Amino acid sequence: RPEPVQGHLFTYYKDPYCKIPVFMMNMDARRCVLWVGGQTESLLSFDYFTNLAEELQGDWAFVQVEVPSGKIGSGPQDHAHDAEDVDDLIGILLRDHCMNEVALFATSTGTQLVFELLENSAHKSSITRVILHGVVCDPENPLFTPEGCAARKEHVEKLMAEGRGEDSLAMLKHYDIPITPARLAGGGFPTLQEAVWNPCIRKEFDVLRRSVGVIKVPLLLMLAHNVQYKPSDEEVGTVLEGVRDHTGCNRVTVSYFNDTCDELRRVLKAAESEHVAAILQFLADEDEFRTET
Amino acid sequence: SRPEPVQGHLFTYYKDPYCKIPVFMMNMDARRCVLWVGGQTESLLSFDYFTNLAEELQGDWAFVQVEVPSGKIGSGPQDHAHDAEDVDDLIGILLRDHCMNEVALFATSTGTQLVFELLENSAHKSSITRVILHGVVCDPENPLFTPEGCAARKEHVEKLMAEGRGEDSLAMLKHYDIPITPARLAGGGFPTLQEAVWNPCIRKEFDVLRRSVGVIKVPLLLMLAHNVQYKPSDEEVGTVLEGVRDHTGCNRVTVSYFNDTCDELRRVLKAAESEHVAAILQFLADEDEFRTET
Repeated sequence: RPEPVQGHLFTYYKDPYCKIPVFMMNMDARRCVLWVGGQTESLLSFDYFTNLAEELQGDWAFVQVEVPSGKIGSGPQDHAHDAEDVDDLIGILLRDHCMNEVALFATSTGTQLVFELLENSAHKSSITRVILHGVVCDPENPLFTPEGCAARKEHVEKLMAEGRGEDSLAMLKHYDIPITPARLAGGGFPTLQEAVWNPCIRKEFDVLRRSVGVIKVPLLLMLAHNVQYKPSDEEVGTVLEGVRDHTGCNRVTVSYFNDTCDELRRVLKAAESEHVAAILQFLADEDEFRTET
Repeated sequence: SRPEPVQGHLFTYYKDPYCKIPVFMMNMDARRCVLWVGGQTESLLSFDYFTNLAEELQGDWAFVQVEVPSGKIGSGPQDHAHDAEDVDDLIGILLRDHCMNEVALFATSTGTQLVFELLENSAHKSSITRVILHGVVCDPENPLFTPEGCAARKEHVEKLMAEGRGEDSLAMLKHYDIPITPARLAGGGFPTLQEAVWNPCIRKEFDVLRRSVGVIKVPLLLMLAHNVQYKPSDEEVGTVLEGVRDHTGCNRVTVSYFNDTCDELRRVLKAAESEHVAAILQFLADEDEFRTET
């Protein structure tokens, strides 16, 4: 278990009954990795973040924000309004905190905010990289079957109709990762399951245009799954090709990690060393492909 | 005008292998700490003045902040006894792992619910040497706090809990003012100083006070605010002072009023920043003096 890590804490105002805390490490750098996560993820959600930040020390800063919609009484806020809040932070970092570029790093349902931001951000030229982590399952899982997707859409529309958009427990048979109906109701792509895995295996190319297509800068996908699910080599090839051919940058990396996951697509224990090495090397390799000039 | 980023140390402790609880510590060179817990919608550094507080305390008390687990989606949803328990686990960690020799517990908003529960059941009661509680109060005859509105809210919560709607704070909007989950109301206790102090003192319900301020066996600062439209009489202020003094489990209780700007839903819009800092510092200082004799 990590020792307490030093850094700087501030909040910025959403409305004036909602302050959003931001924890910044190693700001002596001229640029930052900005992490946003799932609704049930906390600052330092992954213990390896302390190691990540420290390895990045001198090269990249490490900044963490807690998603407003992870908190009781946020609205309840959808993915577009949370993305809006993260965009205002990105602006604060660029303008007030000497950051020249940002690598967006999203885990779990944080990846929904990133796709939303990448097509609508006021700061697109400053978001130079994207890192996305996700736990994937079989598309034939009843959750992600055509019927499963339709029943969830309907269920969410009814919950919103009853004014029950903040009750993640009302969502427990129609989805796996904890999520509010309100985050589901706005659209977009909750996780890499909807953004990458399902559309690549089913060859849904117009869906992929809406997701990875909007990413016009280097992309790292970090994929995990519960031991039970054994993606075919074919499926791994289809996903690699589907992502490369349809991302808006040609520089995509797709890596697989030995994270321990439950049967509901949450990481219990990350492959510590693997995550840190894949991130350091992705940032350093894209540092080389750019300085090619 | 708002605070620069503040330096401190961040860690998390496991509540369970899915929820980790962040804790932000400042100025741990001291050998004791003020520990803050708040309402479910209150974030780390909820009050801008906490930066100034921690600064003024530096060298004397550390300043530690935890986010209430039930403030997060996916918490259970957790009632007040379990939140309290999680806070008690942090107190234990601070005592053994961070050379904290005493803890001043500081709660704002519905965080106060946890403090009363803590103080009666803590494994660490000997190390909790001061309590500071802040609340916004309204007229008890407000339709939320009349005998009937209490019964109506009590019933409404029972109904939601039976539906499995314990996490749905939006379902509580007509039956309570401050944002709160049904699950937090359902376990009982005293959500805020309205229920713990104001209502029972004005209504001379002194048995209730034994369960609230009666469990507090160390010096207590009560920090009271109200919206400008509420004008408590001298008599009612007197009855509240009398009730707290006669029924707290320790004679060293201070009851102070603050010129906080509050809306009509018992939320602080702007703390009287200088008043809060000064009252907290003077309370901590005066109680050190009292204890040193002899």
